[PDB]
Amino acid sequence: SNAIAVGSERSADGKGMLLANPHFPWNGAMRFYQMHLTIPGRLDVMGASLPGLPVVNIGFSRHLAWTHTVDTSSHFTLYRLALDPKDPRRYLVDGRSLPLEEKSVAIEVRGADGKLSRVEHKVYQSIYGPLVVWPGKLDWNRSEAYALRDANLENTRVLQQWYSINQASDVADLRRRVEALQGIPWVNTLAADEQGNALYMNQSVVPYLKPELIPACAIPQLVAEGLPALQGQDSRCAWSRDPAAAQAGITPAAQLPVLLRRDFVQNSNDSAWLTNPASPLQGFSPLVSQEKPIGPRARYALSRLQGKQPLEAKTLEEMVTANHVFSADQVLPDLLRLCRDNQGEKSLARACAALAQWDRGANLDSGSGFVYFQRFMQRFAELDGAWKEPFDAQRPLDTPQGIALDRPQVATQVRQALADAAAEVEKSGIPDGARWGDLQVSTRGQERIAIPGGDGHFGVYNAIQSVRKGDHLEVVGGTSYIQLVTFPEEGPKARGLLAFSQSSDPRSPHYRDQTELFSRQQWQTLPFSDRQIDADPQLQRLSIRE
Amino acid sequence: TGLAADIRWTAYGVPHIRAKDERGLGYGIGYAYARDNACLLAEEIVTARGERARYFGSEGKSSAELDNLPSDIFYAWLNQPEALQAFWQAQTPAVRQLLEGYAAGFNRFLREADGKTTSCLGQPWLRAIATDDLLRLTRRLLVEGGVGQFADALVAAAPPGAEK
Ligand SMILES: N#C[C@@H](c1ccc(Cl)cc1)c1cccc(Cl)n1
Repeated sequence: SNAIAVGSERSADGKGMLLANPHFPWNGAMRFYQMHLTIPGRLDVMGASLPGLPVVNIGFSRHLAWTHTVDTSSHFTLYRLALDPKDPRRYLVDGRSLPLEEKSVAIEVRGADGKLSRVEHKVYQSIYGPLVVWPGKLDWNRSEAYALRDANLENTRVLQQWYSINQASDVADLRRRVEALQGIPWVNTLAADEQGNALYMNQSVVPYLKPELIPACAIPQLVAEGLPALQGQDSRCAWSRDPAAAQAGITPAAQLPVLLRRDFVQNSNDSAWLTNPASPLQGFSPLVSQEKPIGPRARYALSRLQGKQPLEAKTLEEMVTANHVFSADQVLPDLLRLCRDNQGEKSLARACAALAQWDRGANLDSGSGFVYFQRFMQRFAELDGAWKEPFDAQRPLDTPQGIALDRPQVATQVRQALADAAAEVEKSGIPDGARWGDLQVSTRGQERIAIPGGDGHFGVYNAIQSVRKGDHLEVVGGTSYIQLVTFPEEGPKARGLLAFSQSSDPRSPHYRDQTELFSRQQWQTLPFSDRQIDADPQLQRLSIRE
Repeated sequence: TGLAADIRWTAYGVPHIRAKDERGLGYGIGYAYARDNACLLAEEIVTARGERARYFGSEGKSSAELDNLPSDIFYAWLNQPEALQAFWQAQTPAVRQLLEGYAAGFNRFLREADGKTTSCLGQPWLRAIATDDLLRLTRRLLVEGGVGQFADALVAAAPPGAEK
């Protein structure tokens, strides 16, 4: 997901502005749905929500807009159990042998023959939660096992929390209402208000451990790869209690990152650290936020946002609809140079021409250069020490950058990666002169619709994740509900689309209408005032009761 | 009863629900969402009830791409009657009302549907829903940040046998 909130110091009108570009699946239980909810006098909110939920999850009201992105915080911890050396169904805590508990569930299964059989399955549980086996990594042997304690299992506050956000007046009120209830499960919140405040919060439900406990309570090898893993044989590694927290064992709101500014805040699923580089967010629990290199979407956004020029609605819209493959900025200049250095080397000819002709974009009309660039980048990522300038903590915005072609082991490896990528691309059944839009589509009944955008891992702000199905890449998730909100005097002005359309049912009039619009990148008014609603020539109305 | 809503749709089938209270508000949401997505919701509630293998057999997957029988074991474990009852008992009166209105508006669409916008008309899993079903969906989304990412691993967890 991306989010940018702009405030009075940087917007063209001196008021707030919010770009919400969440990235989520195009099917299933997290498929967004647009709606506007009004109890006249005390609620009026519009946005998009998830299946089954009678609250708005991302949206706007008369003076506020807010949105979310998945955070990098931990929302569970794994516990490594020391098993009783006499019995691998018991585990030790402070040297004392405890029995696992067993909970059986019974499932009915429909057979080949159409009849139902019953399958009983035993779930083993420790004081932390259920045990989990990941073969070759988290085993259950005679020495050790892993249990998993999820902090959102006790979060009974999540729906009240979004209903509360739906009733918020401005940024200050939003912050009070989120910090009071701590009901948000696993996303950042970013918002802007009419007064021109821009707010970022990493305010969610995060297992709390006091900082002095972390070094001995961590499992050093597992934390190395970012798994929140704790020592489950020591009772002092239990989540810490603090009576300021809304739920026993979670981090108090005062210890979670928040940034309130009048210029901008942004997040593209990196940690809180560089939400706005003029004010780094530092010093948090490693369960909360760490200073890691930022991915290419955030680098792209920060490259467009930094500086002193005003930001117009149009500028934020175009950061999405440009489909620029920002990862190309880091490697393609050096790559084309390798190409020039190897002319008439015939394995590389088609690849190098596609790359030089490429507009560096994931547009419907973008050339096959994008497909060569992707398969090359998949390989470049698995190479060691190939960056001309590697990640530099002191220049987190401009590094890594460039290919180390001045190191012969790299030039040989990079050339080989490009030959292997080019072979893969040529072995697939891509026509001559085919564009990105001829390949990446969303199926709608017996037809297909071309979809612009590409994987967020290549720095495309308009992130679109696809999978091979027959002769095409089929879109499965990415840009979903789009809302871009400003606050002119008459009432909030919101523009966007729901990329996959309102209805997942092929019979609906609203199965693909916004998808056709998304293909052509033509955003629309999101009508909110009764004046906007009444101006709509497709307006329909039904009143119902029972 | 005491459920009422006024629903306006603008271009692209975006509903605008007006009601005097949370029950009527939920009634309009549930009815408008069902018109567009009754089949999707029924499917996801089947998953969250752990009844995939019962309607579809062990050979298929949920929309999260888990096998039906491990997915069912996970959601039967997650959404046990005592967990749902404690979650319900912790809801505010307003949220309770939102949810009761939603189930009743969804069921009202289903009572009347003739297939105009509902491709799964007549399937045995397209059924009236209850507030507990919407708590099952809620819990399923809560744990997608956590134990839900380890659903297969939970199902696989079995103690060692005699091996070396
Ligand atoms: N956190 C979180 C989850 C989330 C989790 C639980 C519920 Cl009930 C509602 C939302 C989320 C998912 C998708 C989109 C958003 Cl905005 N938030």
